[PDB]
Amino acid sequence: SDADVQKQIKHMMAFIEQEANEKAEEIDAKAEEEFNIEKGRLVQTQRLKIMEYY
Amino acid sequence: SQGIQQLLQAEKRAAEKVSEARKRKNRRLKQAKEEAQAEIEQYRLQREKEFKAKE
Amino acid sequence: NIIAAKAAEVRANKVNWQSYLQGQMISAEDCEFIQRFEMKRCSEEKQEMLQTEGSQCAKTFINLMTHISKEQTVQYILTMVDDMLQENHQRVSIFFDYAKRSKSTAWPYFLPMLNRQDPFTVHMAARIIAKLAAWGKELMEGSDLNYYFNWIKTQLSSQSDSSQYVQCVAGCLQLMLRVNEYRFAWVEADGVNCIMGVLSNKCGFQLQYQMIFSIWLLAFSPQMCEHLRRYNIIPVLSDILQESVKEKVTRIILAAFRNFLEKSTERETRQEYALAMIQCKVLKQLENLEQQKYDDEDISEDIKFLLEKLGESVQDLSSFDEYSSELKSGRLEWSPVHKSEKFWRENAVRLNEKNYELLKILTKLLEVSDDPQVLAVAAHDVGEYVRHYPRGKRVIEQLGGKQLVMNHMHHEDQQVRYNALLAVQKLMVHN
Amino acid sequence: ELFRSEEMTLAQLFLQSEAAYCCVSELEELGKVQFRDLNPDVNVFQRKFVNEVRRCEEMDRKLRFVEKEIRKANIPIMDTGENPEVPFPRDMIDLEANFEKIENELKEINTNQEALKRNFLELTELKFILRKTQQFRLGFVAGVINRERIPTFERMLWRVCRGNVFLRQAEIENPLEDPVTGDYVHKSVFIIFFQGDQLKNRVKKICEGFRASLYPCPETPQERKEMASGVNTRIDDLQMVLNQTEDHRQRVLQAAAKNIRVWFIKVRKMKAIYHTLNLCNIDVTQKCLIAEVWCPVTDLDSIQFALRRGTEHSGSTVPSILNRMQTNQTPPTYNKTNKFTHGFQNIVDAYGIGTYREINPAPYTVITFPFLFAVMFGDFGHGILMTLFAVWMVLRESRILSQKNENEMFSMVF
Repeated sequence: SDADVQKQIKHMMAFIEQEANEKAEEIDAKAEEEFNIEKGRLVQTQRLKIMEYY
Repeated sequence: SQGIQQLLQAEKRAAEKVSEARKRKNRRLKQAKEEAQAEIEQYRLQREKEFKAKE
Repeated sequence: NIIAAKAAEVRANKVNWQSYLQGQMISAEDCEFIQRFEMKRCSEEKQEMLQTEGSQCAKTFINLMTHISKEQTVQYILTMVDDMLQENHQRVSIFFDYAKRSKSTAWPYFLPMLNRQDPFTVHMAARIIAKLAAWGKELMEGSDLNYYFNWIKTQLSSQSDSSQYVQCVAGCLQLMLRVNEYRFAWVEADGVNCIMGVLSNKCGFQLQYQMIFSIWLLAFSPQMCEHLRRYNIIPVLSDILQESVKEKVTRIILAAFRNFLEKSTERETRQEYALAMIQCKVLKQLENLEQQKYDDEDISEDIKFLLEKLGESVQDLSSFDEYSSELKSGRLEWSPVHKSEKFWRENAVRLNEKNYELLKILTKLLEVSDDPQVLAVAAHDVGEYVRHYPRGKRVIEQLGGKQLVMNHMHHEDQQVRYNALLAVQKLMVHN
Repeated sequence: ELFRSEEMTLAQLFLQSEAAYCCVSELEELGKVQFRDLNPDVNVFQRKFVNEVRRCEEMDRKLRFVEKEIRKANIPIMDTGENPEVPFPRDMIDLEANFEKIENELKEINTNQEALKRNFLELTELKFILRKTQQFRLGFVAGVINRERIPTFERMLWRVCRGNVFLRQAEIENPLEDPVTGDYVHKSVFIIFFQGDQLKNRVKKICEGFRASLYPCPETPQERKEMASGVNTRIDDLQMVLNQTEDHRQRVLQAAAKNIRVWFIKVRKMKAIYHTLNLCNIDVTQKCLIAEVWCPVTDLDSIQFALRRGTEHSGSTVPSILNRMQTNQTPPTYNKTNKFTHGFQNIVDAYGIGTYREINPAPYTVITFPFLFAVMFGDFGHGILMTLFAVWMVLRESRILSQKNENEMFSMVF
């Protein structure tokens, strides 16, 4: 029936939008690790200069 | 067919969401150098208190 | 899949809160707050309510989940808290503030809901716990962490609604593994060995991605990259690259492989992983992927990264010094150097060094070795030595190696016979 | 009913990428669907499955090479069993590694067999050359030639040298094989003696001129014994390796003579599948394949079953369900046929194809064409002879169907 086709269309539309959220979590979790590393680089760099000064 | 039209609109929204997520998370990565200062100042304050205790 | 459909049925199936107040199961404040949740609908109205009355917000939801045995009601309350936090992760602070006011961690308010009978209810508990624990500044630790991880491992290892509930288990684990403390804490779980089993048992592509995504999270830490070598990750994931069509599965495997070669503590451990990838056909699988185009270029960048790093490993192993080292230690084990055409073409003369030392080793191994693999490798090397340096034929005869390969061409193993036959054929090519 | 062309439906489907391969294969086993091409830009590098088709194209060439070598050796191909398509997982890559294994084994083993056989024959000549030469500042050369060249060879030595050369020809105890043609020829040894380097170059130049095979030899009978022991060692070695070389070649060809039928079916099916998948398209954000087809209305269920079967044989749950279309062009014209009706349809179709649902001329033709032909051709004796031949073709049909397609005249009447 055209209604069962529409249920398949809805399922496929929801599926790619769920995949978008999973890809966004992939981009996010990667970028959080890069963020943690980049924050850590500058923290340890200035923390060494602070330790040397004191 | 309306099915391919609706499917392409969901697939377009999906592509937009991940492209916007890339731009958001790239901008967030640039904030790491500004957010670092909150810990850096605490390490300064910790060494300063220890230094005063040594005096 | 099914949990989202069930959550929508549960949002339609609203309960009469006033009957729980009339039956004395809940307080007037709990009933009045949860009734206002169904009237404060816009983002501002919700935010004003929860931010102004945060202690009562936590108290309401905790009481209504805890004191009610009616499963359909606890499905609804768990759906509303999952939604409330899904709209904004900052809202976890309400439950942590109530836990601090009540002189407790937050976990004991939610952890009892993992013991419910309804599968959707316990997975909705797992979801709200995963949000609370992964986005919260308070850390789940000790008995609470072990209990929730044991719940995850128990449900995950059970692997169509059953498999779709297990996708929700994997999603809960993926949220948790965002936190580095939870990543290291999970290393002690056999759940990684369970994942290797479930992948080896050919589960659906959705679970393949969700499991391998969890492995990719572990692969960000240098220490875990060294420690997790025990699980034989690459053999499994390389078969998944050959078998599964899906770009998501492909991409996350490429990212995991990239993470192992990038993040491992030592060049030797990076090379150990790259060697295992070369052995597990990964270079050839990458070449077939590299020529393709995709809606996401991160696949191509990870392919180029891996092919470069495996290329460096091939060039490193192609050194005559590595060949000499493997021979000196007797490690004749199909290392990529044995079939590097560049190595033999440009260096085969070096085997004559220290009065034929390496050739003496090959002939000694062909005389002494029982292992058909070592014999076959030694024969292969004699054949390639002659192939790229035909002057060596007379030396191999002088060392007795001609007779040894002529014995081994009648060995009980076809792989020995084949390599011995190639070797003896090259020895008889010219005078 | 076959009085008119059968009802056809244009349909569109959304095809799940992992199941897609299995779906197309079930549809090709069903054999009731025609794919609409969605790619006017399709070409060798624009076809979405470049590598998969290219792998199939090369794998077929590898099969052709191996099969020809087996057929040149007259080794019987097994040609047995019925084989399904290769699965959607790229086990075809492990098959390609097996194809390369056989190919490289045959190339290497043939190359080695030829070289070793040549060396063996050359040392066989050298055994006789040494044995004859051992009977004898001077200089000399020695070698072997086909006996028929000796008169011109000897006369040219007596012409290039001004009447001065010592020669002894000696016949071999048996003819010896030519390394290229395999001809066993009655060759003879020769030894030529002279003084000085000037004569050395003349005798050598004439030996090269008649393509005579020269060989080195020691100066004395005593050193010739040591050389003959070396030759015995090398020729015995060559025999031992030739035995296993030929044995291995035989194993490789024998294994391949079984594998080829299976591998041929597998590769040809894969190529057809991937070629069909190249008719589907993917827009700038698209994930599920767009495809469109013509199918008989009676068999929309048969294709929907085939689509479900493809999914059930795959790592996914999506049934890839189709819809009927409304923006319809005129569908391709079809009629079901059997052994009897097929020929009578072909003689209409050869002139023209009806529009959709048009009256079919063929059922009327089944009798009317035989009747008019018989009115033109009517003779009792020819009627018997024609009947006997047609009956023979039917009663031996199972045997006759195996015969060569290249006889187009016989294929027409059959």
